[PDB]
Amino acid sequence: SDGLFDQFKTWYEKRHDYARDWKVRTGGQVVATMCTYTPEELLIAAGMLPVRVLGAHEPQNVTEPHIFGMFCPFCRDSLAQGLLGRFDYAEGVTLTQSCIQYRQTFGSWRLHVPTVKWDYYVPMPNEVQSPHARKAHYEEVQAFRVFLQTLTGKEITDAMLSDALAVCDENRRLLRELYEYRKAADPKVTGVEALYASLTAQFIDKREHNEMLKKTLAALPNRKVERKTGARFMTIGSENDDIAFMGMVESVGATIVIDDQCSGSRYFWNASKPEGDVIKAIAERYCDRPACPTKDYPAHTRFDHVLGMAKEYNVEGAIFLQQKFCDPHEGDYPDLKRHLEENGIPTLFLEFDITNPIGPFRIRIEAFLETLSEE
Amino acid sequence: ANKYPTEQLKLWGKAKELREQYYMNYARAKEKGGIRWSGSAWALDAIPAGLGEDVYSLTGEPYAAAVAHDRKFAKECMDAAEAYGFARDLCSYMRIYWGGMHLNKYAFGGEFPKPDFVFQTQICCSHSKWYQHVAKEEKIPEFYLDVGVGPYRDMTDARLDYVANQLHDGIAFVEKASGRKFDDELFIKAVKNEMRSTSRWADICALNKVKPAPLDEKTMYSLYVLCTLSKSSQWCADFMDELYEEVKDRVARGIAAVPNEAIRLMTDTQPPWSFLKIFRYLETYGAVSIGSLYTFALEGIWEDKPDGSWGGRTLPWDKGIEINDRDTAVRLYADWNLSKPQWQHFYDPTIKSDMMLRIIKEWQVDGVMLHLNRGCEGLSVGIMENRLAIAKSGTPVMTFEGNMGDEREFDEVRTQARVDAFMEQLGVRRQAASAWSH
Ligand SMILES: CC(C)(COP(=O)(O)OP(=O)(O)OC[C@H]1O[C@@H](n2cnc3c(N)ncnc32)[C@H](O)[C@@H]1OP(=O)(O)O)[C@@H](O)C(=O)NCCC(=O)NCCSC(=O)c1ccccc1
Ligand code: SF4
Repeated sequence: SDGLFDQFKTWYEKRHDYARDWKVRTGGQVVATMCTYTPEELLIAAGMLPVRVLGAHEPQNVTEPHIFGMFCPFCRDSLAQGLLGRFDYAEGVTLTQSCIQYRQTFGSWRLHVPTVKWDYYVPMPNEVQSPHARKAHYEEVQAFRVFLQTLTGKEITDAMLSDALAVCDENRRLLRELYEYRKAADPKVTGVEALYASLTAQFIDKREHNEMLKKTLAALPNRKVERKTGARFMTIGSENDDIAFMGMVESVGATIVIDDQCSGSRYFWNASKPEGDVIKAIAERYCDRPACPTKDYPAHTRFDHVLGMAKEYNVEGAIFLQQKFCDPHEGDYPDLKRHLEENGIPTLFLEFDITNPIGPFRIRIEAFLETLSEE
Repeated sequence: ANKYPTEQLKLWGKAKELREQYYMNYARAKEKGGIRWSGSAWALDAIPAGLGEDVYSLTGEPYAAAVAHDRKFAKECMDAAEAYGFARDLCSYMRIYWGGMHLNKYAFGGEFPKPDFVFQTQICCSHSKWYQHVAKEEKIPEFYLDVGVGPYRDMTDARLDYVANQLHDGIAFVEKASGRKFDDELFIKAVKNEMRSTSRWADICALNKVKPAPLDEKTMYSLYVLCTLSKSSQWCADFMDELYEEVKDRVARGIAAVPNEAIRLMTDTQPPWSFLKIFRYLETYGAVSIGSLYTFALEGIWEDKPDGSWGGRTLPWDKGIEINDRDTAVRLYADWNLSKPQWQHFYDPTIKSDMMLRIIKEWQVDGVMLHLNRGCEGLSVGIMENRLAIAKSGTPVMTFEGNMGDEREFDEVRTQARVDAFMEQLGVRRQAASAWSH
């Protein structure tokens, strides 16, 4: 309608065009990134454009020789994008350790995408709850910095790292400000619009993306809302990047007012702490971030984070979107469901392949909406 | 069929009895005020051993495999876990273990015994989730060692620091949870015994390189399992030495596990129980499985020997390295475990591919049968890149799908037909090669 979020929608639809033109404009390298734990500040400080690999949500038959079909649709969809040449402009590829299934995407990509010139695996600690994890991750981040300085031949100074962290933290703060509008009774930002913003943050130059977020927030105070809010939903899952599916959800008489997913809140939630040692500031920002299920032990801190978000954004119903075969989220799901339901939030469970016909999902969401309207 | 002498393993009965005693000791732990704990076969079990000689583990994956042998009980356990609400495509050992806990039934009789604490290693994602649910249902303390520091070959001081410092937290944890004072002498003894048993298991496996193979992998499943029960115990280390003497005597005497041996096979991950009968059928072709990276290195610890071959890792006291104090023992113990071959593919599948190609060479393997194991994400990640690397090398290789713990996902009929087709393929290849070289 008013088209306020059209720049984010263009960036998402035309992400590869954007990357190629960025290389023309800057002379810089592009790095395909995997998992939201990638320490992007280092890549930015090294003069590089980080672009998060995402799937295309279309039929594909190139990954069967590389990844066995017992593994999730996302790790296979992502790998196909590399094999099909759609990230051929990316010189680098990098993964920061998390879910073990995702590590296959990285391993097959670096071995079989012939445009890869360098790769790096960051073994970020999984046990962020350990008193030793932040020292261990400090040294991983410093070692990646040394790798990147050696690779480019250019010293990556503390000043360059601080300026990059400042851009990333500004992006995180602006995304949090954008999210704040979703708490209102009639949100000036829909779930789809929020997702266009939060997803493109992961493959657009953060300086350019911040400028667009600032323009967007400058408009929001005076933005007219025409649509009815309907039921207040939360979406929960691992990546959850099928924006078309989210648009179906919001067309049934609902608004997604908050999420727990790596296309959204779990990517950006916290900015780093003020801190004079920039490597510590960066490494700890990631250790302190709301945890992937894989990194959430011995305590399930995720359960309090998800319920807290649900309460803070006045959620009426929570929708679990699950990738087939997704072990980390499958391991949390039964008790996280219970935690929400015991605290007054009914839930719906939906399970996804690489592609699925949307009609059966719409019928289920419409039925869920009915449950909300009773009691 | 008359090519080689054969003989049944004489220590068979003792291997069986040691395993039975392990499970019975866990169930009877409290009769004399012992300690019980649970965790993976990959848990660093010398740390709980510092709390006394009456500290009994139940390792989760071998226990679940023992339930899986009882198809009916395993189905009941998985049905209970599904009723709770867990997805059926989660790790089949984890689902079996959960269901047996909810049913409150031990596979060896009696209630499911309550552990005093969880002590776990985390490298597979399901390693945390498995015992998070257990510790919550049992209301017990829980500790997790994060060993995700990347390939052993890339190890740094800081990476080893992270694991060693966590182990010191683990010592404090087990003291708190048990109420006992940790004893450096018992701990160091347990570290040394774990180094002995895991290196000696590797030495035993390395005897299988000769023709005829003295062991078959079906027989080895009753032998490699001891280190998955309590690799840090004296009984396990002493049995591995005894076992090595017997296998050395088999090699000296030209004893074959399979008397008509003509074809040597290598497998990969843990198979379903129903496959064992296929090994027996394979023997009518003269095919013997000599092993797998799984049997050799789920617990076996290896090094490069002076001739470039793969053998048991040298014990530090045979290298002039003393172990006389807790801090030295902790760091050496972390380093020993980080070298485990079966942890490397969690980071880089090509490390496992190279390991499989080296086993094919050194154990003189004619053909490879890969289990695409839908029941275990942790040991299946990278499996198709491993198949590709073996395919390129020119060694015959086939796959079959299964699930080690849930036979709903294993097709006995189709798998046996695929394995028979493979035997035909190996024959055809032999005829062609002979025709080319006359
Ligand atoms: C006890 C079982 C369970 C059964 O085994 P079986 O032996 O097959 O069955 P039986 O007990 O009934 O014995 C009868 C058989 O004995 C044979 N025989 C007779 N005389 C001799 C002789 N003198 N010598 C040799 N053999 C002799 C006789 O031929 C007969 O067999 P046949 O009918 O002819 O074919 C044993 O295989 C075992 O412990 N497996 C290990 C499973 C486990 O717990 N694994 C660890 C999971 S950890 C993991 O996965 C993981 C960990 C961490 C991370 C990730 C993953
Ligand atoms: S998936 Fe395999 S490696 Fe992971 S807990 Fe289960 S048995 Fe262990």
